[PDB]
Amino acid sequence: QPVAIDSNFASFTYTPRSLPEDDTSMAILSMLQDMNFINNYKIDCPTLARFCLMVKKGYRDPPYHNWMHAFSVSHFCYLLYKNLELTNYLEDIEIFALFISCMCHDLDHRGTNNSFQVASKSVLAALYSSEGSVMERHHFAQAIAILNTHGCNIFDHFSRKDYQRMLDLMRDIILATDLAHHLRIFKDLQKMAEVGYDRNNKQHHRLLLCLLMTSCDLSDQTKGWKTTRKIAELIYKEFFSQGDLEKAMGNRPMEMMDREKAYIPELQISFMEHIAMPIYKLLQDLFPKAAELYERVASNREHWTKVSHKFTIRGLPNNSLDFL
Ligand SMILES: COc1cc(C(=O)N2CCC[C@H](c3ccnc4ncnn34)C2)cc(OC)c1OC
Ligand SMILES: [Mg+2]
Ligand SMILES: [Zn+2]
Repeated sequence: QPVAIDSNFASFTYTPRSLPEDDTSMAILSMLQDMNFINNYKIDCPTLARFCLMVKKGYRDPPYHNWMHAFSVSHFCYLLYKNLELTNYLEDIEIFALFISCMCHDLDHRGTNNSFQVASKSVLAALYSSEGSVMERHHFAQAIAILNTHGCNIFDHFSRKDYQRMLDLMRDIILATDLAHHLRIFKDLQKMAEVGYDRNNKQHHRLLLCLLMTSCDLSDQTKGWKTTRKIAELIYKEFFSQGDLEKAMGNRPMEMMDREKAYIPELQISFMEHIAMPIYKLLQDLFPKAAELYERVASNREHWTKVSHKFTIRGLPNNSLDFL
């Protein structure tokens, strides 16, 4: 199969979660073919196949941080290649690392965040806490463990030099999915939207790849409302289990993690306005064809305000007040 999968597939309006979970591995392959990476770097196919599937299995099934997330982040990366040029901004090998990274970026996520790993004193906190980005270093570790499983090393044929460059890229890109990181380099991304991008400046390449990894990581918000609301549910279900476990542990979770304080409308708005929209504003400034994505997140930002009134109980819940 080539992108025979759906007519909208290369479109920003297409929703990869619509794709049956059983057909996602194959869709990965179809995107690597259409961007022409498999013939570029002459990837061994049965090897790549095994890799794809070790990646898929490397994900667990919490509400949001699961394989269909990873698939869907990957899909958006593909859409950036189709709809933005990117090749005039980044070396092909960087775009291919961006896509493989997308696939691998939340591997073996346990449905909880970095501070919780530290709070609960998990094995992952012991390993990585002192360097930061606990989960993201673990995600990167898992990719590496897969690449060094027999028959899964999709780069075993790369030049020593090219293989090294794939490891650095994947590492840096996976690391950049920590939203803490993004928020730290936001002023650096801003300098690269005032002074303009410099195709020869290596730090601009590095910074651009981070912007687009995030852009992919948050790409559920660029779809229609139906999707945005469903994904909100999945996210808070996941966050509220974390809050619950933290109370049990005798700690106060963040407002957004605590199901007795979380006001979903405010939290979504704030996320849309101050995290997600400025990300796609920077994407638009760097790429004019990225404008619709900004407009799509702003639509969704305005639509939560259109529906927040609904979170105040007017009338009776159910027809009962026994909940007081
Ligand atoms: C640093 O500030 C925030 C971080 C996160 C977060 O941890 N996220 C990582 C897990 C997927 C989340 C996500 C992904 C896609 N769409 C999302 N909508 C709301 N959260 N959200 C973001 C969420 C926030 O609000 C919901 C934040 O401020 C309001
Ligand atoms: Mg992540
Ligand atoms: Zn992610």
